[PDB]
Amino acid sequence: ATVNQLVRKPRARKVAKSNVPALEACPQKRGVCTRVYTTTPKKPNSALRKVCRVRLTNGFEVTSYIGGEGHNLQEHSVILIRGGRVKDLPGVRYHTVRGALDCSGVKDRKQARSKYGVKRPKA
Amino acid sequence: DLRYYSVIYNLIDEVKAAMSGMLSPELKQQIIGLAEVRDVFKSPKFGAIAGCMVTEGVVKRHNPIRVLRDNVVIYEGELESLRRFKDDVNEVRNGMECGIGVKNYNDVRTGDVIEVFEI
Amino acid sequence: VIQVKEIKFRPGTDEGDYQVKLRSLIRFLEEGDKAKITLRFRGREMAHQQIGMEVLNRVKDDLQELAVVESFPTKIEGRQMIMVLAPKKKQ
Amino acid sequence: AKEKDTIRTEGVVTEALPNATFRVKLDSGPEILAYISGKMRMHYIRILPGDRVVVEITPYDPTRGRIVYRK
RNA sequence: CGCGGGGUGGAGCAGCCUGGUAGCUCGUCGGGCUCAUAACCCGAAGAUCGUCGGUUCAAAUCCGGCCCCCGCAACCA
RNA sequence: GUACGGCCGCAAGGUUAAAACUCAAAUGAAUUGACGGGGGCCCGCACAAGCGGUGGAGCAUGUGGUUUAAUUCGAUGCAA
RNA sequence: AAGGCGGCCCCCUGGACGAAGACUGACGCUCAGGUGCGAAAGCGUGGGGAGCAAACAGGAUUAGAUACCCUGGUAGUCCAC
Repeated sequence: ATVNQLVRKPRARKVAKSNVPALEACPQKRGVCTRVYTTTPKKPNSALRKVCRVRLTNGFEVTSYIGGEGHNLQEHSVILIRGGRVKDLPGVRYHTVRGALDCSGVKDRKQARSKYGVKRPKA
Repeated sequence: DLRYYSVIYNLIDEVKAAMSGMLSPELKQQIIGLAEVRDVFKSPKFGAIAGCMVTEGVVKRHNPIRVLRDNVVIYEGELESLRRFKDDVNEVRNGMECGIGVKNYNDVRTGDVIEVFEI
Repeated sequence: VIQVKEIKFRPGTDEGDYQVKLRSLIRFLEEGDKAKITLRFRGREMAHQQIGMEVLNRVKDDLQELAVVESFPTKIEGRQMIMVLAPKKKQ
Repeated sequence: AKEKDTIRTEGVVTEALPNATFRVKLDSGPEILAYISGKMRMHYIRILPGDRVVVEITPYDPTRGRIVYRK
């Protein structure tokens, strides 16, 4: 409180701790698929959510979501990951970029295609 | 492993070599020793001790055995305890009095022969 | 004479909880009572294949020193199974 | 859309894990973590540690399955 | 032919040298307590006291046989 | 108030004091209920005071269970 | 000052408050670091030991009862450093 006190010990803003450290301030990172599996989510939800463990080009190894309905990914699949947690999946803090590198687009999508790596259908 | 090859022939041979090694086939083993048991004794731990006399080869501890009567195999297993007298030696040669017992073997009858074989 | 006292071994009574009251059950036997184990399954007329005869059997097998059991019963009556345990009988 | 690679194979409740969770051993081959289906939980239907049950398994993760048929 | 301790109710005991309807525990089946269950509480069922001869007023307990279980014992490579 | 480092202690331990990870909460006071074998005050055949019962018996009846080709469906703590 | 301090008597000693006036003349307030004090339990050595009582033993309760209740009871609770 005292002026004297601040003069001895200045106000010191807290440094923000990141939510996607594996990215190391990069917009995406590349990595190899270590395990490709499903996992169940947290109260109150229930499903078999597709996730993968991925060793990134910078050594970090993280779990990443594989959004969309259907995917053709396996071990040694080289994928691109981006920031973005999965809320009912604790530990999951990244998303896989559908339709980049070895990851295919979602099949048969018509709405929100660009978020699922899907070309515009000839029509 | 980093290996570079000038010719494709030296490569096509070694990849095959890598593959051949990968295989793990055991098509049959060589008996280490063959022994006949006589005059069964009773033990609290294993339930039975079958007195034996080795006719051929050397009997060993951890090597698997095949118990057969009248040419057909009554029971199979791996030795747990090889003990002669109070010595409990791990190895017994042929034509030397020997002793044997194993778990999960209920009935000891004379005239049958136990075949031990290394793998 | 020999009395009937009792112990129970419910499911979720493992080593922790269990052999503490295997100590209690020694005590019963070692008074010179016939210590009756009662299982009390979360279960039925065949509750288990697990609940009972891990416990019971290992209670025998650990206590086997001092006590033995009359029978390894494995006929449940109701949702609960008595294994009867006694002093180890002098022949 | 909803793909159709789901299955309905059966099995028997093995373990009585926490929060409507079970070891359910598939008559088929092994057992999976099996969680209680929403429906089923909404209609209660307690589930003892030793019942024949139906499971919904996503090939995506055979390791897991949902209990559909109550008993 | 070879020692120990026991035989009572479904299981395990007490009642023994202190010989007059065999009672005390766990189980069994009910009842009570609870919204309900576990637990607990009130209760009833449940016996040639191994089997016989002796011995006695009446012997569970009294003796000895037949017999059975356990005990260590005996098979302890 | 943990780890690492330092100082302290015979020891038990004390003192100074982080980060990763994880969640969208955690928290304070007050409000309306509900609940109490936390408390106070107060009511009802709630207890206490009484009279007669049920629990035993035989039969009537409903249910469970068991059985059956079928023993039709429903009602299930007080409130089946 | 806080921790905490209770039979009676003496000895040594700290602080607080009141009355009156004299003296000193801002000698004051606060205080990181430093120093000292600091219930109970606990520790070391030697004493002491009635009552109480961790631990521990026994009796009960209970489905269990390493508890609550009972019969005992060691450290400790007491003194010096």
